[PDB]
Amino acid sequence: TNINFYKDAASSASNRQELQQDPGKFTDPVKDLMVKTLPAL
Amino acid sequence: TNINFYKDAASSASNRQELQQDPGKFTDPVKDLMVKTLPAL
Amino acid sequence: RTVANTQPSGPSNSKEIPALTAVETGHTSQVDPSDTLQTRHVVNFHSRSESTVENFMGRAACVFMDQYKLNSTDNFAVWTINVREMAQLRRKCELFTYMRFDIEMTMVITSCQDQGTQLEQDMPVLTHQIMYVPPGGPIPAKVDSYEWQTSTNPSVFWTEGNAPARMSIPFISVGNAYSLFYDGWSHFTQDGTYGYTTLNAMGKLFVRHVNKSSPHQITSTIRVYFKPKHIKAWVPRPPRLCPYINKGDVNFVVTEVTDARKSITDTPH
Amino acid sequence: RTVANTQPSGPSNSKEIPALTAVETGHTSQVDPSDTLQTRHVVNFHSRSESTVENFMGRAACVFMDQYKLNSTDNFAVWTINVREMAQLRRKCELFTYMRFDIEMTMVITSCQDQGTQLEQDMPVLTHQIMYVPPGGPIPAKVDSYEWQTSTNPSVFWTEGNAPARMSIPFISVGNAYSLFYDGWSHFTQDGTYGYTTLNAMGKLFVRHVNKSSPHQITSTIRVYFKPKHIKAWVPRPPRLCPYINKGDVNFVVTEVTDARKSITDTPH
Amino acid sequence: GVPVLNTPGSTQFLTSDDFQSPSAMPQFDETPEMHIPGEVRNLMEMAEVDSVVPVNNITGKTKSMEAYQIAVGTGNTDKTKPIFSFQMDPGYSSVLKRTLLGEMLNYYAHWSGSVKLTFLFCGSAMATGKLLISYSPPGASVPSSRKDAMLGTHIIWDIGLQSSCVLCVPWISQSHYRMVQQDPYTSAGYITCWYQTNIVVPPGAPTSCDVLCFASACNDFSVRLLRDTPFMAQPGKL
Amino acid sequence: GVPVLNTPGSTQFLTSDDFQSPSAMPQFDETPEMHIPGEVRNLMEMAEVDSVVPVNNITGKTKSMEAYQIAVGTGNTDKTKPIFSFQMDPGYSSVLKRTLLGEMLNYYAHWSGSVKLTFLFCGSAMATGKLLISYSPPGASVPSSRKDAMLGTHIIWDIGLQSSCVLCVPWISQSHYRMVQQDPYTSAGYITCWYQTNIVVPPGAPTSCDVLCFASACNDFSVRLLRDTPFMAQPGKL
Amino acid sequence: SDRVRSMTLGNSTITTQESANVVVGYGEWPSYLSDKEATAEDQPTQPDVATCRFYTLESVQWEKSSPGWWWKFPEALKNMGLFGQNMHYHYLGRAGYTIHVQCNASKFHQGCLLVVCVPEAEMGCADTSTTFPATELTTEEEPHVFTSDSITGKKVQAAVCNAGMGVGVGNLTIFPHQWINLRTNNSATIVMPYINSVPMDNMFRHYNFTLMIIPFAPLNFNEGATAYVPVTVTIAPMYAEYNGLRLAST
Amino acid sequence: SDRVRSMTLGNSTITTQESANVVVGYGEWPSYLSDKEATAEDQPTQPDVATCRFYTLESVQWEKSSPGWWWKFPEALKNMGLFGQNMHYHYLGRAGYTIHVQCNASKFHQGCLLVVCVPEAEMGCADTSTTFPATELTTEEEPHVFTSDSITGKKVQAAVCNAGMGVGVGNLTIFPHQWINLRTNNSATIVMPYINSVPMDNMFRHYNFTLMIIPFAPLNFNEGATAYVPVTVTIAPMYAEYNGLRLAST
Ligand SMILES: CCCCCCCCCCCCCCCC(=O)O
Ligand SMILES: CCCCCCCCCCCCCCCC(=O)O
Repeated sequence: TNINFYKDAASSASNRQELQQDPGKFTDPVKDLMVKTLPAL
Repeated sequence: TNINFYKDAASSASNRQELQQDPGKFTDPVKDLMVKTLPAL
Repeated sequence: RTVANTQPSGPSNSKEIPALTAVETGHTSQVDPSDTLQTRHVVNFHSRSESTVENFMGRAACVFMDQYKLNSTDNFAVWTINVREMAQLRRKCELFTYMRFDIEMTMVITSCQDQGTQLEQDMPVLTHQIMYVPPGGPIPAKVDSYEWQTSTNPSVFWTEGNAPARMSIPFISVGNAYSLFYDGWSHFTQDGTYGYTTLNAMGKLFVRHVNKSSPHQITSTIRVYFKPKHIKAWVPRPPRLCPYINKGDVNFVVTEVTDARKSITDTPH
Repeated sequence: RTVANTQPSGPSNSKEIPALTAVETGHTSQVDPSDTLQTRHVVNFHSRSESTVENFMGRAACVFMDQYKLNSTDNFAVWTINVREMAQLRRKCELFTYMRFDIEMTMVITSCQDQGTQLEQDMPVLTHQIMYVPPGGPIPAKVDSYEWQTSTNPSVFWTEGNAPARMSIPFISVGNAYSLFYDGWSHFTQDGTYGYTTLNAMGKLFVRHVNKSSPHQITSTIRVYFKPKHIKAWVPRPPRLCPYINKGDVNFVVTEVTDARKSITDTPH
Repeated sequence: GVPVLNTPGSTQFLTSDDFQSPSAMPQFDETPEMHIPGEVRNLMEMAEVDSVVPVNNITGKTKSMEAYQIAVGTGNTDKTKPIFSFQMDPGYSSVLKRTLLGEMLNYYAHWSGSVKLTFLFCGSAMATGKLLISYSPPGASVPSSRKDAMLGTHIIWDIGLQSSCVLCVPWISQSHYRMVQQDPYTSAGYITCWYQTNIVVPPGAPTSCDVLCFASACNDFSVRLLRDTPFMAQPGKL
Repeated sequence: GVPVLNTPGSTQFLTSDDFQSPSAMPQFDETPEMHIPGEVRNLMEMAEVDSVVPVNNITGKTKSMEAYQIAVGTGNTDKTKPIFSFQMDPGYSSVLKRTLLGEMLNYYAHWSGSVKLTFLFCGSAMATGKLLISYSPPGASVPSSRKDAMLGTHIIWDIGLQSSCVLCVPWISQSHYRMVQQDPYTSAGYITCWYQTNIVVPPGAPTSCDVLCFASACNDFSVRLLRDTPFMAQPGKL
Repeated sequence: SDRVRSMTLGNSTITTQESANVVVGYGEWPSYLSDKEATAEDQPTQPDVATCRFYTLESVQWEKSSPGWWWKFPEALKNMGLFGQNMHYHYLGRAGYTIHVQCNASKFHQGCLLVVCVPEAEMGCADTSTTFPATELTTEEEPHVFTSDSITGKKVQAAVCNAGMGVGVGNLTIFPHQWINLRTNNSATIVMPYINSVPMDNMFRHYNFTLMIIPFAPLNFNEGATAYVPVTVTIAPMYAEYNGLRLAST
Repeated sequence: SDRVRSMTLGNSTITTQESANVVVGYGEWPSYLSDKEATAEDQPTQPDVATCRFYTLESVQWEKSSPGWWWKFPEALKNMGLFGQNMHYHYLGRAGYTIHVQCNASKFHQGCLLVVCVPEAEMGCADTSTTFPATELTTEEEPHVFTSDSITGKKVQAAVCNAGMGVGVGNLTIFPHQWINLRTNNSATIVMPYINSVPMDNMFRHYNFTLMIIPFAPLNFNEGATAYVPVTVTIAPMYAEYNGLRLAST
């Protein structure tokens, strides 16, 4: 299952069950918050 | 994991997770304690 | 972990103008189909799985194919270890400037039994030593040199006919990430090696036959497959449209932005 | 388990003189970069892992390569079991005078199928008996002698084409450590065998083909790889700069202290 | 020892396998991780971010910068003709195949989600006009009249201070996941831009203004089946 | 029995594997362990301990004892010239490659930490002088003037009763781990010793005094990627 | 309003009346290197205003036929004040650059600039076999212009369509990007933090990023409009920290 | 002060006015073999002062051209009091030696001696093929001098650069080492405990360690200074325990 049989951390199965996502790094990189429901100016 | 499947102690995985270190055997072998913040004389 | 569900929408005549944005801001609009148009409440059970960089790099791809023979420098295969040798995984890794990935190499080795005048002598199962020399380490010059004594260099010593050899490699870059793209010269005088070749110097991989010799020439092909795992992509990049020309530099031949269509209004079918 | 973090420092004009030490004391200065110079608070997540003697010896390296044939004393390979035969692991083991390590031998055996006039006969999978005769035990003289009956001698009986044979060996030295360096004569008259050969007499390793004979000569190469584990290094030594000449003595040809540079002020690049 | 029966999948190198393997260098102290800005934990993040698309990919213009430029003019001629037209599916459509969502689509075989095309009017500040950007769902012919495009999903872009209207294709599909490869079953709709009103310009402003289309992925967007990209072709060893 | 699927790493001899193996002699009574003084549980301990370095490795002097001897003199000639100069990186620098830290560095591919060079004045007890031992971080030319060395990291060694000043290179690197092998990217700085003041000697003391440099590892020092040492070359069977 | 902006990094200040929101590089604001993420043990030189100020580079005329320009930072900041001096006198340097590209155009000017900070924009040689010299890509004095078509020789592939890195220029918006559309914007500010694998790198051998200003819509103005439309890059390093004082490198 | 020292092991005492801190061998003080770590069942003979005293060996003149000397202990202590007598009359012996090398030089003398106790310094033969006799390495009466260059014959490789063990002499500081720098030190004391794999070993066949005194900086004195600068080794075994009373071996 998820048991790691090798002591080294790199010698483990890929973390394919991690679906963390932060698109705001690329889609919303502006300093001032931009709301879609207001003019962008 | 860390389970030993062989009865003999030598027939076990290497203790690669032990990072014990005592450099004072070689770097500080003097009988009288030497502090870096005082003259060595 | 599923993607955001399409919220129900309706007719709207307001000053919100969700569709009206500004690309001048550099911010991609966070609008949804419910914003611009009128959409039904759709619960999106679709998930951004297999699109994760962890899952995307999970697919193991070849990075090094070479032919080393049994019975000079052609009896063992030398690999300056870089993902850029094979274009298939290189473009995947070149989607991000920095990737902190524990790389899982899975060597696939198949003997060829080169066509010769005499091939009636059957050699026993060929063992293969895939030694890894760290950068600056002793590089072997012969198939029987002292470097093959793996006092410190890791080596699978894989035997043919068994499961393909696989030795997971940790993150070994001197920096905090693997710079797939590095617009920097090797020397501070800004003269030398420009590109990823500078920072991505992760040693060499020497592949040989543990068997001393064979009655007839056998040229086993070492097909190294690199599976990145525990990846930390840090600066995304577009795929390289141009075909890869050099494995030590980003040098490229100019290529069209896209497949040209007959007209700006040309819609097939 | 990480190394000590670089403590923050600042300008100082005091009588502490951390830089001013005395090598006459024989004590290496415990100074830090914060002491001599002014350094920022750097949390050193770097760890002295893979530098541990346990991890350093963890890399398995060859110690014995020999060619024993199928179809006299050339049909089986005899190894006076010592780490010093191969220079790669010998210098690692010679970094310490005494190492109490449980040694993990991993025999890698590859058949060669010696080039002859006739090699059209295919022999079945070759089984290999790697017998260990303890010091003073019965040493075989033929490939079919009674010594090969392993009543007490451990033997893997490895078959070709499978996973490489591996039999972990405990600490078998008569003393409390393996004296890699032993400036002592075998006899109390101070005449005899000088060096590690005296104390490091850990028996012999006889490698043979379990198969009685083959239609054509097959010379399998036994590549013994020694992986020390549970190591207890006890007296550190410098690496031997001079190349190894004898496998039974430290005898050496004189070698330069380092690679000579053009001048005391010669700094390349 | 323990009785173990090898499954028929033993001793195989499956490319997409979550199998633990022995470490090449055990207890290797990896360089400490630092917070490098922009951590990509999913490539649908780089799909979501805008990307200028080569709408005007007519022969020769792909080499130059005019591939992305969508030409508009203050001329009565061809006003009843689309400003542009192309296929919605980013997988195989010439316009959208090499863009950020498309490039992260041809690395996959199935795609689902709402493509949003942000249209930036790169013309004179006093150049005001109304466009009709319309996604027509498949099953019918490509819109040849502005009324036909209006019958499908559409947004009127009143060019002004914002200067960027986002046409969000509302995932009008008969299946949960359209196929990236060109197949008529999961064939997407047609994105066509027309003139709802001419691009009225003052006498001192150029008539031949330019428009840039930014095809971007919404939060709905996902890809399901990975595949080697057809774009990256390697003729031989580099 | 138990269904077992062999991973693609099965039946391989990885050198750096933590795999348990059957005992050659089961229940073997190992000789009882005794507290032998100096237990090395890490070779960075032998790196940390001082080691005379061959600073004066000019041709021929490596054979003799003058390789370690750093010559200093009470002469106005060549006072504006470095006492010595060499590369900081112990991996490939000729001076530091065969020393304790360097020898325990070429057994590895990556190295990180503060090298500390303890300089012992092996001259007359009344021979007093001021030296300027300077580590210059890379990115610039090797210091050719004492001012250039002063612009980098430096310590003034006032030779006296202590007679040993430790120049601790404060790990001025752009990466968490410099590479032991010679590569310009992780190329280290330059350690140069100059005369801050002449080595003033009484008339009864020799002018040509000697200095010994002890390159030692600090507590920060670590090595990350093991590799076979290039120094130990075996031409054939011993 | 969002159109007005004012950045007072250091002595120099930039005030704009039509400037969209500033593109923080990848959503993370630049900051000094933390002790957790620091690998150099030298005391960091941190001039808060001596080096962290707006440096106005050479203004390049945005011609109708101009395909694009690129600046290679921080090497483009050589001979530019105490930031360049600290570059010369330090082995390792880290800085978060809030580039501000000023393109003052009237309301009758048609054009659009993708001002994009591409981290580690490895440039391709015009001839793939060879490698271009440092002068071809370095931007010490003047921006290096992207060519409209393919060029040959020991130079940098300046094909604007491939952005010089074999990468689709329209996809360059994947990197921190801001658009100067003369319809709306006359200036773009990208606050790009220090972006590199190593926490601190030399500022000469390695260019932390490249500011590529790509006119996607070429400048289009009718007769009588100002023909000299300048594209002025005003880049201000922020939280600039240097380790490894050494001899000046030239 | 740390420079003054006084060691009163046994009847003989050593008092020094310029002597740095004594180098306890590998940080562990010598002691009698504990019952836990003992493998010999004979009653241990433990002369507290009869054998555990300072024995002053032959003083060797430190010439300008002297490359080095070595003493092989405990065999160098043969014919030296009751320690040597107990060596002769016992099969197994253990001792922790606090060697004290005395090099009295004026303030006008330039030189430095690496006085290093190398445990199990296996010496290399001058001709690699053969093995040297016992006389070549044994130090019963006079120190065996390291040659400045390579020598040949059935002797010990005395190349000072290789320390006779194929090992970098500058790296010999890895073993318990003290420096006699005539600038500061005139005497070095190394309290080396019993260092061997076996808890007790014969004192003739096996040399527990070798005291190598290597002049790294050769003795340099102007005319009029004392030319006969002696290097006098005064080694005191501590906690000396012997098992296996037997016929005297000669
Ligand atoms: C056979 C056991 C050891 C295996 C070592 C081989 C792999 C070495 C490490 C590769 C690092 C990642 C690839 C190069 C860097 C990059 O460009 O991302
Ligand atoms: C085949 C099963 C039995 C295997 C026995 C072979 C290994 C014998 C023990 C080796 C001890 C360590 C090596 C010699 C001593 C040394 O010099 O360190």
